[PDB]
Amino acid sequence: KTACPSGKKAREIDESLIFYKKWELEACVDAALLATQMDRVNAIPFTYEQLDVLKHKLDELYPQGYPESVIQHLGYLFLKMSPEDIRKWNVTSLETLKALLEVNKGHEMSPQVATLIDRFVKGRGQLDKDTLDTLTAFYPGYLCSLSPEELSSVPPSSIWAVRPQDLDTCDPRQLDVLYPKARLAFQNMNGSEYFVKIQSFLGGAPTEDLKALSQQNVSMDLATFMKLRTDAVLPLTVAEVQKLL
Ligand SMILES: *[C@@H]1O[C@H](CO)[C@@H](O)[C@H](O)[C@H]1NC(C)=O
Repeated sequence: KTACPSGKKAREIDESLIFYKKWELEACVDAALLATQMDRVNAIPFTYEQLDVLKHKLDELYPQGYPESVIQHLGYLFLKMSPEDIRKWNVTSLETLKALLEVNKGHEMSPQVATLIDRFVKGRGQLDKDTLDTLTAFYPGYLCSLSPEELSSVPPSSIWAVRPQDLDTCDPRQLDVLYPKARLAFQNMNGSEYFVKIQSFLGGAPTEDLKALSQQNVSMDLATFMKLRTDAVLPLTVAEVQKLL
């Protein structure tokens, strides 16, 4: 059954291929043709095994990792992707990254997705704001999942993207690294514009900065009061504490 049956030699990727058997797709469908017209696959209602064949073709064609040409239109092939394979990928455009993450909506960060992001960010060089926006959209609890030392490398610019709900899972050792960045990030912003944004990062704020906030008529919430460093609220006086209330 090596040869493709006469007449079934597919010149184009189309809906006819759903009728084909596993070996027929392995015989008839050329890999080079599939790679070019990979944008059609998500349209065609293929079966489980049929996709495995299409996936196998790409490995044969691209032993050294797929190009971004193909990656963009992977779709539900991404689900059947090996972790080592993704390490080869050189993804750059964020529109690529969105499409991949949109196949695993709702679910937890799969091994594949985890390996994709680490490779993505290495390629960029730094964790961008635009990067964070997309990551936090699909996976809110990302920043807290990063190890404290990795957060040190994170530029102050990216803190714009972070939201109050994103830091819920963060332990205080992470907030100690994020606070000075947030402080550098939200600079030149006088008044309540300072306060409203820093609310969250106060969880890792020294005592010297708490005395500064007291005298600027902030009127801090009492919910925020509770989420402060126990060690770094000892030098601060009750007089100073009263000015935050
Ligand atoms: C990624 O880029 C490196 C350096 O240009 C190259 O050696 C490698 O083959 C690329 N990986 C891909 C796109 O398969």
